[PDB]
Amino acid sequence: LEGKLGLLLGGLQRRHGDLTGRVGELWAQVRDAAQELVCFKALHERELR
Amino acid sequence: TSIPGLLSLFHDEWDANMLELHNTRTQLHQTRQELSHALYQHDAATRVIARLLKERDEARAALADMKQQY
Amino acid sequence: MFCSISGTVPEQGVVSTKSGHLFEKSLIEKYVRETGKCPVTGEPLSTEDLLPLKVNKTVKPRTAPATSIPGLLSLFHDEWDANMLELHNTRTQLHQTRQELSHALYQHDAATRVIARLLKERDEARAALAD
Amino acid sequence: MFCSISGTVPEQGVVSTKSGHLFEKSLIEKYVRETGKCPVTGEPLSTEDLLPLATSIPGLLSLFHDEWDANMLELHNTRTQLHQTRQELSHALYQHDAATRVIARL
Amino acid sequence: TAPATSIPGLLSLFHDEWDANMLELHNTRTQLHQTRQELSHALYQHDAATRVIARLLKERDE
Amino acid sequence: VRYRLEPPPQARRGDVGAWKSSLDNAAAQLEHQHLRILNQELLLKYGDKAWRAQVALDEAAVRGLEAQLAALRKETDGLNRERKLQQHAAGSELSKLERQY
Repeated sequence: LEGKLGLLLGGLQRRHGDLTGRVGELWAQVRDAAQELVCFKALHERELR
Repeated sequence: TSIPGLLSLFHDEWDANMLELHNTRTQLHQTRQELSHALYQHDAATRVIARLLKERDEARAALADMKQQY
Repeated sequence: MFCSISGTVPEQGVVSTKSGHLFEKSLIEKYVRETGKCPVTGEPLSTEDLLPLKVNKTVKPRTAPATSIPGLLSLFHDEWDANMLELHNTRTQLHQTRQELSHALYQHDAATRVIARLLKERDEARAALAD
Repeated sequence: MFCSISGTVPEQGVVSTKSGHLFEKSLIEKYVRETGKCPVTGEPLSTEDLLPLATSIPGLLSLFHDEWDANMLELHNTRTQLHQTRQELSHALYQHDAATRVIARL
Repeated sequence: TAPATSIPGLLSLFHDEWDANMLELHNTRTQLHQTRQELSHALYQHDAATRVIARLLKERDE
Repeated sequence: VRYRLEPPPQARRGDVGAWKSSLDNAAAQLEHQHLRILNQELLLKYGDKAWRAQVALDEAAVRGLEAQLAALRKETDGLNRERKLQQHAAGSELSKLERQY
């Protein structure tokens, strides 16, 4: 039964693990983009005044 | 107790481990904001002194032409 | 979808009304009484302000080996292993990142001193050329 | 978590403070401008009322607690069926006497 | 109160009473179907007694 | 080692309380595998669309996250562009002030 579990849905499980890896790795640049915003805002204010 | 207590205390200890982990993430966010200040600011300060030394050598060339004249 | 503090989909989903941040029920109750504030920012918050966002999460899909009392507890095991295996590494990453920040701050201070000095250099250079 | 109208998980969840139902911002926007009320509760619902907001241990322990309760309840009805199958059997062992002594009466 | 063996011993005790309850499942099920069997033969024995009594009275009057 | 589900060894064979321990482990693993096969049959009977839904939700989180990224990229880029424009509006006036110096 676990073998057929693999055969049938473990493809969907590969796909789900792939999607969670993709979402996590992309978050790892989403919040880095967040810090990009913080620094560019600081320098917006800096060059601004 | 046995299973409801085991799972309750497990829920609690995961809660506590995660409060510690968010302490980590929160201090880390403060620190990465501090970084986005600091490293960029030192780049900017290299830029500042570059501008100011070009200004220096420009005034030096000004006085140098000045005393070349006289 | 995840409680900001938690990071995985809440099973007792709750947003606070005052905030805009969706929270773990037990965890954020503990946290509101643990500092008195909104842990997303530090905003002052109270425990009832929590809003029970409940649309019946029951989607968490049994995986293939996880479908088992022996399996579920073995993955319970390596799960807690990994939860602390992340937290301690974040402790040391804080330490080295913090150290790096301190070094950067000292470098920045040095840069400010040099800019202050070089500015006196240039200002006196120009005032001299004015003669 | 799902959208309290569609049964599909919201891409951008909004939450009305009144009823706490999870809605899809475009979907709740539409149902409010058409109706001005809440689609599940029927109270008045406005456009600003909505705030824009398995392997892990909380869900994992929910699963543990689930299997614990389901097992103990199945064995609770099993406890009841056992006590049933021996109340009937105990009256049967009660009534296994007249076999003997009626067959002594015949 | 909980073991300071915290995840090692917490997990070992988790498993110990998890399987104690899973064992309480088996023995209870076991005596359950044991008694189901004894009841099936008891119902058969009732029916057999009825056959014997009918045969006996058939002999009795004839 | 207990999982391999073994009865009392040589120095444990004769004593029956050891066979009580064996009752514990053997019965426990028996119903282990029973409710195991129950859960597996329950999903392969039922679970398919549940996994359908949760993988759909993982893709939803995926795309929402990249949407957040594109947004943050956009707003930050706009701010950067504004900063560049401000820099241009100043450097020209500074340069001319210095040349007239």
